[PDB]
Formats: sequence, C-alpha cells, structure tokens
Amino acid sequence: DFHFSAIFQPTDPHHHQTEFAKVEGSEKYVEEVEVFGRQALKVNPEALTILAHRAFSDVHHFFRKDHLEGWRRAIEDPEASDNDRYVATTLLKNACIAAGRVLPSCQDTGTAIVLGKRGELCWTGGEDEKYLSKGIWNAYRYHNLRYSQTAALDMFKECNTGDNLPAQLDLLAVPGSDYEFLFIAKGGGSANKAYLYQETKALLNPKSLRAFIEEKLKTLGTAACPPYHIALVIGGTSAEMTMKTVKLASCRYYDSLPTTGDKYGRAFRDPEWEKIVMEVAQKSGIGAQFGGKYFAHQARVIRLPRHGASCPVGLAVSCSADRQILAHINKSGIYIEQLEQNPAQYLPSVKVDLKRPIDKVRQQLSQYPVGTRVMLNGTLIVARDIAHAKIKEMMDNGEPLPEYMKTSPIYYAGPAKTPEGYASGSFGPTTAGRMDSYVDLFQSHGGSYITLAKGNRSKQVTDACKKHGGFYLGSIGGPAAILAKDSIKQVTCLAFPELGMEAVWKIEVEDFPAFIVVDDKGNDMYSKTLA
Amino acid sequence: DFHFSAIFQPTDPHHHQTEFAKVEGSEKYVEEVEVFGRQALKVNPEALTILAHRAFSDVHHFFRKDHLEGWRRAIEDPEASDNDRYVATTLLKNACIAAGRVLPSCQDTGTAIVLGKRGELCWTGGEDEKYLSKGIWNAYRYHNLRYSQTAALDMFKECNTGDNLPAQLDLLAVPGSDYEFLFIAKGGGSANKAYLYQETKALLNPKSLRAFIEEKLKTLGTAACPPYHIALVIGGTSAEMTMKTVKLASCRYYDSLPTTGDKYGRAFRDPEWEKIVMEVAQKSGIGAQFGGKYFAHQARVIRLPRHGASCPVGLAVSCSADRQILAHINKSGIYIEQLEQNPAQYLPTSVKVDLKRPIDKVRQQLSQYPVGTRVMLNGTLIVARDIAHAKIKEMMDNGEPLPEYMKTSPIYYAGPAKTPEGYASGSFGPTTAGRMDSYVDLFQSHGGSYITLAKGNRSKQVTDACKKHGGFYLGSIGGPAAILAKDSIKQVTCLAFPELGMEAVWKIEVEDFPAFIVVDDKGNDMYSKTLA
Ligand code: SF4
Ligand code: SF4
Repeated sequence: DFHFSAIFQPTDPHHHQTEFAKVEGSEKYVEEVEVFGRQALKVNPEALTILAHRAFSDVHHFFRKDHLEGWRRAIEDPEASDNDRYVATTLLKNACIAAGRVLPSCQDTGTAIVLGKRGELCWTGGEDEKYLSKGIWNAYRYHNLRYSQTAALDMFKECNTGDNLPAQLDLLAVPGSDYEFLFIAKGGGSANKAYLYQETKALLNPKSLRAFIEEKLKTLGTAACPPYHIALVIGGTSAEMTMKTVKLASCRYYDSLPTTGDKYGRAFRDPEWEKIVMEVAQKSGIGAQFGGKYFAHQARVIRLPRHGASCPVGLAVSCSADRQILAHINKSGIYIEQLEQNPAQYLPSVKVDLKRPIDKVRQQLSQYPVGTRVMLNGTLIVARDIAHAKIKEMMDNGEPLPEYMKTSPIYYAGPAKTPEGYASGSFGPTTAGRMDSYVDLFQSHGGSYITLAKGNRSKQVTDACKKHGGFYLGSIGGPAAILAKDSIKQVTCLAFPELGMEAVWKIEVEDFPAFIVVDDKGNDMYSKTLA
Repeated sequence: DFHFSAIFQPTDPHHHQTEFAKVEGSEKYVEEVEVFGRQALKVNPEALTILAHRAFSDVHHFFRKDHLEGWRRAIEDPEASDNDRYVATTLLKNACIAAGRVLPSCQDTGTAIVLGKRGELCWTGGEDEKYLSKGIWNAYRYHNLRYSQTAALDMFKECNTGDNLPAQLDLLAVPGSDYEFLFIAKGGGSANKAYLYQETKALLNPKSLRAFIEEKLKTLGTAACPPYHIALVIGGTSAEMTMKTVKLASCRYYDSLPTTGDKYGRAFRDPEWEKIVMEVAQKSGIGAQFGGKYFAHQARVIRLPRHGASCPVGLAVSCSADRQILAHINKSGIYIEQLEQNPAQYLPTSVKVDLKRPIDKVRQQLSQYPVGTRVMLNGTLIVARDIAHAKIKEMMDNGEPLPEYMKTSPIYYAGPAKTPEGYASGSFGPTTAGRMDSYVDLFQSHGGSYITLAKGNRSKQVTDACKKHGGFYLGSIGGPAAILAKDSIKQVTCLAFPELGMEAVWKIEVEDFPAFIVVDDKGNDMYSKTLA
C-alpha cells in the first residue's frame, strides 16, 4: 500500500531545455571511474572555483532571453504606456552597456547564492564550500562589482566584510555521479520583496484567492525595479520550504513541473492562475515603475501540499537585475548556461539646474505636478541606510544636521567599484522606503528637502514634504551602468569612508533623468495605483 | 587575503552533548571500505527505513529534558500564576500518559520533517528519499498517530493523502562518510506561528529592537499551546535561509554556536537578547495559555549576516508538542537520541456544566459567570474544524440551511488521531480557534455555533458576534490530547462527512472536560488586556 511520490517531479530535471557552453579544456578536472560496480566521477575541487568565478562574473553582464523579450514586449505593445516604453528602452540600453563586460548591469551586484546538487558518487574531496567561496571571492575581487555583505560584530555593531562573502551555499545530496548547480546573484531590493503569509482553508476558493492576489501584488509596489518576474506559492510543508520554492519559481527553475495534482500531493504549476496573476498585474495600472501595463514580465504559480491545519503562502519577484545561471559538471567537464551576448537585437522633460541655492531648486520644482519628467544637472549628495542612522544618532546627541545634508538633493545609492580609467562604477538608486523614518526629522531640522531614489514611499513622507516644502524624485530603477557611463562625471567620498559603498558621497551629474513622485502639496503619483 | 568562514560554526557539530542509544545489531547495515585511498562507508538503505520508523514512533511518546524542566519550573516558581501551574501540571500528566507508548502526546502528530547530512563518501545506493519515506510511512500506518497531510488535486480540490506523506526531506551534501539527521514531527499550529518580517537598519538599535520584540511576541498569542520555546533570527542571506535558521534554532539545533560575531560575518547566539526575549515574555502577563509568567520555556536568538539593503527577521516557536530527535549512522551502526522515558519524576475551583440540557439552558448558566472562570463540561460535543466549516458555509451559500447538528450542542474544533484497539478514543485535543473566526457570526445568525470550544485567542469579530447573539467561546487547555482521550472522552461516533478523515463531523460524549470562559455574551475577552 506504500507508494513513494516525490513532491517535485520536473519533466526536465537536468534542464535540457537550457543551452550550455563547455569551459575549454575543463575535461582535465574530471575523471570517470568505476567503483564496486558503479560509475563514479572524480572532480578536482579547483573546478568548483573556476565555475563559480565564471558564473558570478558572466551573470552581471548578460541576461536570459525571456527577460530581454519582456522588455521588447513592453516597447512594442500598443497598449503599453509612454512611461512603460521609456523605462523598458532605458533598461535595454543599460543591458547593452553591461554586455561590454566592464560595468555590471546593476550597482547592487547582489548576494552570492549557490544551489548545488552533488551526486552520491560525485567525489570532490569534500571541501566544496571553501572552493566555491574562493571562486565567488575571485569574481567580486577582480571585477568591477560591489562588496554588499554586512557582518554583525555584535547585535548592533556592523562592518562591511569587504569581499562580498559569506555566500549562501545550499549543497544537496542527490542520486548519480554528476554535480548540478543554480547560481543566483540576488539583489537586496528584490530579496526584500519575498513575503510569507500564514493563511487558511478560507483562502482556498476562486473569489478569496483572486482578491488576495489583487491585495498582495500592490504591496510589492515599484520598490524592486519592475517589470517583475512574479512567483506565487500556495501551500508547502513548512514556511522555509514555501519560501525556498517561491525563490526557485522566480528563477524559472520549476518551469517543467507537471500542471496537475494527484492523490499523493505532488507539486504542480498552475497555468490558469499564472494567467490570472498576469491579468491582475496588467489591470493594476502600476506599470513598469511609473504607471502603465507592464508591472510584470511573466508569472509562475506553484501549488504545494499542506498540513490540514496550515496554509503557508509565498510571494516573491525577480527584478530588472534578473541574474541566475544554470551549470553542471560531468565526465566531459564544466558546462555553464549560455546567456544572451547580443542584447541590442531586442531593441527596435524639464531641465533642473542643481547649481543654485537649494531653495531656488525647491521653487522651480514647486511649479510642476507629480509625474513630471525632470533632467538633473549638478551636485548630488549620496547617502543611504547606515549614514542616515549615524546622522540621526548625531542629532540625538545634540549635534547639528551636517551641512552636506542641506546643500543638495540626497541621492540614496551605493556605488560598485570604479573601472580603471572610468569616472564611476555602476551607480543606480537604492529603495527610498527604507529611509522614510528619517525624512520628517531631517526636514524639520532644515535638510533633505529633496530626495532622489526609486520606489513608492509611505504617507509620512508625503505629509513631511507637504509640511516642509519638500520633494521626492524617482530615478528609473535598474539602469546603473548607463547612468554611470552617461550621467555621472565625478565621484568623491565625503564622509564615513569605513562604510565602503555606504559612505556619504558627493557626485556631479549631467542629464540625470527622474520623475517628480511626491511634491510639496500633498500629492503622490502612486496614490491611485498603489492605494 | 582570501579567508573562508562558514556561517555556522557550532563548537559541538556532532552533538556530543546529546545522549544517544545504539539500535541493537545495526552494525550489520554498514561496511567500511576504501577506494582511491579514502575511507568510505557502504550503508544498506534499509537502515534509513529502520531509523525513520523508530524516530517517528519514539518522538510521540517522550520529550527532552529541557522541555520537561520548563514545565516543572512553571509549577515550582513562586512567580508562576495559579493558571500557569494548572496548565503545566496538566501537560506533565499528559506526558506521563504518552510515555505508555499507546497514545501520542498530541492528536496533531505533525508533518514529518527530515534534515539529513550525507557524507561525500557515505554510499546508500542513492534512494534515500524513498527509504526514509517508507520508514515514515511505517511509523504513521502501524501506530496510533494521524494522517494530517492534504493533497491538492487542483488549486482548490483537496483530499487527505491517507498516510501522512509527503514528508519534507532536506538532504544535504557534507564532508566525510557518515550520515547525520535531525527528525522533526512538526505540529501545524506551531508551524503556523513561523513569521517572516522584512525590516531595515532602522530596527537595529536597542530601543527599536526591544519595542519590536514586545510587539511581535503578542502576535504569537496563545494559539500554539505555550509555554513556547521562542526563536528569533535577526538577519540572513535570504528569506528562506532566515526561516530555516529560526526553525532549527527553535529545535535547539544551534545551541553550540559562538556567542560573538566577527568581521567575516559568522552566525552567533546572543545570550543578552535571549534574556531580553524572556523578560518581555514573562512581563507580558500572557502566561502558559491563561495569564501569568510562563509564556515561554526559553529563548534562542541568532544574529546573522545581511546584505546592506536587507534585514529579514524570523520569529517562530516550538509548541507543547516539542518533537525532534537527533540521530546518526556510522561505522558502528545506527544511533538515536535518547529521550526521557520517565517524565513522572518532573512532577512535584470550577463550575460543573451539564451539556445534556437544551443549549439555551447552557447559555443561561454560562451567562452567570465572568471570563476567566474555570468550567468542567459533561455531555455531548459536536466536532468540526476547518474543512467541515468550509463545506457547511458552501452549503449555506447554495441556499441550504445550517445543519441541525450545529445547533444542538457546543462545537468542538478538533481532529482526532487513530483509535487504539480497545480504547474509546485516540488522542483528541483542540484545534486553533482563530482559523474558524470567519464562520462564527454567520453560523450564530442562523441559530447555531452559540458555544464553541477550542484553543487560542480569537479576533474582535468573534467577541462582537458572541455579544450580539448571546454566545460564548470556551478555551480548552491546548496540548493535553492523550489525557483528554484517556480520562475525558467516553464515546466517539462519526456523524457527517465520512469522506473527510480526521476532519469529518464527529459526535463525542465527554466527562470532566476542563475549559476556561474566554469570550462571554457581554463583550468581554480574557485576553483583551494581555494581547491588546
Ligand atoms: S535591479 Fe533594482 S531591485 Fe534589482 S538589485 Fe538592482 S537596484 Fe535592487
Ligand atoms: S501542541 Fe498545540 S500547537 Fe502543537 S501540534 Fe499539538 S495542538 Fe498544535
């Protein structure tokens, strides 16, 4: 009466649908042998270093076809808004710059994640984590990427690790003699838009599920640089299993799952509800960051088994920096997913002078409604999470708001490393919402009247800007390389150099595009679509 | 300049601090060999079946010493409330019944979870998942446990799998030639109290973190049968990694981690903030289910590295059905964590309510007493939980009346485990009340569900409903499923929806069934102060 049924039963478990290139000469790192009557594979662990290094290098300069096609679709669709087409065009041009292999597509070169599946008879010597980490260390050290990992010395005292380690290394034991991988360079912004809900049987009917989807998609907002790959997971054997599944779904790792369930409780993709998610996304009007039809590229919906008392639900996105690479090691050597090296084939405002007293800039901005596209020229002061926290602490000790918070618009950003001979490394915005708790306080103390970042912000910021005569400008989110190449002319570290990328910077920009998102009158260009 | 630093650096990676027993003769399942100059271990996969079968049998009848010590502490502490002592005593007595090996400690015998760590040179033949699942299948089929897993035939159509499969099988590739395990039989109620928050650097200061902890602990409420083992994880490399870590922390799997961080970003336990979690838990007044000091057994707090832009936070509990077992396979055979077989050594006023009356007379008697009053129920309960409620609501939406059997007796939210031979009932404790909250006003407006019996605090809509309709919510003690079955439940019959499993509608006769009046017919709620 016993019948074993794996939860996940992909029809393409080895991802034959993906194109791979072999690393030249890599057959020298492997040797097929036969032990106690079974086929095995000896793998020199140096292969793991070589592979991780190449994967976490390549992935910052190239994209998958389903990602690129999405941007082309947003540009060619008659039903797309002007803002849809503008954002999609900008991201594709950004991808073209990144394919030059010098600037990464986003300044946030992400957390390094490895899903590895080592066969029972795949023998590495066992030091996989160290050799994988060395390859990751190599990728981030010798390329123009960014060190984004923050170590906790105690509960509150932190420092940058200075090398983008530690990685997330999930190494699984599986049948056979090969070694298979999914590498993810996961941006913090989209990592933050991974949500867990604890629901019940009361959710599990068409009317309730539909309303739930409408509600939760809005809470994604524009803060992770849409168009999104949206993943939804209904059910799961535990919260952590539900969240792992929604991550992998967003990476299209589970695309070959069955599309029907059975009495043994197997997982399945649900194309019907994928279509419903896409309809909700399109009809939301949220669009590709600034209103329109292209809130989402595509959707993945996986239904999982559940304990009778439980219904975990996971929602997550892959952002404009859509970065994953499949790979495997076998008797012929090292194979790595081939990304699109020619993104160009997918390609078919008010001037604001910052070189004035900031009150003059505020005055000019006040003349325009939210939704107005502006082009910024001049000085930006750059500060994000830790600098804001330090500055609040200083003021709490009676010290003044620093002068540099009062002279210029505040750009929330952290740069990637500067290539030799370049003015700037990749240098796009980080998410505005994380700084919301500082705005009223800083404005009340005569600073941060104008901020520049991406994403919708909370009502406290709208109220602050109305009370103090302030403004929030939304940069396009994602196009870090073209911004660095065309707009950023000079970069200087101003304060807190120990914070690395999170130091305060002073930069000079030309033709820097943005939208007026919040004005000085109580208006918010997201108030209709993200209410 | 490259330095490798594992995120997790336990000082006791093989859990030498845990006591293990050897499965007799099990060295016959393993053989030491050497290939290419390296030591390897051949393991007959039947060992995985044997091990999983024993783990998922044992864990339902015995507990760890640190769990039992917590209950004793709740009894002997002068600062424990009278209700703390009463609840802890009941749970300890329940444990004594469970140790007889016939009745499981909770009716919710849980999801079967396996964390396995297979050495590079540990060779099983590779069919680990099947052989582990067969052992799990054995444990739930041949013992008086419960089939709790719900398969989705399509997005909305569901059926019970009938065998408590599928399991969650997380098999990791690690160095060496052994096979190490953590088995968890995870109740749905405590699984539901695993929460992910997406926070920021603005959280990371003493004042903000303290206020945050105060706020979130209350949202745990009493719906997962406290005293809790509370785990809190600050940071993490991804949401799923944060949630995995908070699960393992709640199982005390990470107890031997370092207690300081470093510039390489290693994980650490934080004893100071563990103490603060316990102070918040104690000062909350929430108590062991019904007011007092013993909201929590103990706390685990793990600080993790984070992306500069991110701060995932995980909060989770282990409930009164605290069920995990460590194990390992090596050249000497199969070893399994030894649990406490004699819980009795840890062991150091109510209104009688006759339910065999018209329900309107019962409502009248209940109306005489304030919330917090202890009652003893005698007579008939109609049993129905999540799926039965959904089916009945569906019927009413199609114009059918509320069935008569929903009007004649109090409604007990529960799903029983299988009945042992010669027993009146298998383990049969309460289900979380909050999950049925959306049905109460509707059912009461149609003349039924005036009196409900389950566990956990409920939402304001239920308080309002009971005041509008002259209703009551009674809180059973959460957890003591075995002693309820042995002492209180006298007869069980299936009344409706036989196609459902443990989730059919049942009619049961009970005696001396203890409960508290949690919500009355006047707008009062005994949790309104502590869970506000
Ligand atoms: S594309 Fe946007 S959300 Fe994604 S990593 Fe870059 S800044 Fe963050
Ligand atoms: S002890 Fe309570 S929360 Fe835990 S499984 Fe049993 S009923 Fe659910």
